[PDB]
Amino acid sequence: VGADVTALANKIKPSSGTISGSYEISTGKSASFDVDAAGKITIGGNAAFL
Amino acid sequence: GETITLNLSEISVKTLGLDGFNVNGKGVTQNRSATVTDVIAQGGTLQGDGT
Repeated sequence: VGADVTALANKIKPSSGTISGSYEISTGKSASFDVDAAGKITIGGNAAFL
Repeated sequence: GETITLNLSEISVKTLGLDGFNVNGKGVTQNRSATVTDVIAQGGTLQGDGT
């Protein structure tokens, strides 16, 4: 479904797991994060909005 | 048609059974009190009054 890819997100999310530590997000072109998403997405030392 | 089975083999570590013989180690290690930080670390879910 081009207009609805909620199933795509619900496919990627179980692959990532449930709770883990260091992740990397490359949104844009050169983000290259070191994030810690214990559910809600955060950064080392602070929060992470969007 | 006759011989003498000499039957000798394998005296060493990994066959005398030691293979890891250790005296220091650290002894009988005791665990640390698991707390809410460790609980929430292992994907724990809040249920109530510290539950």
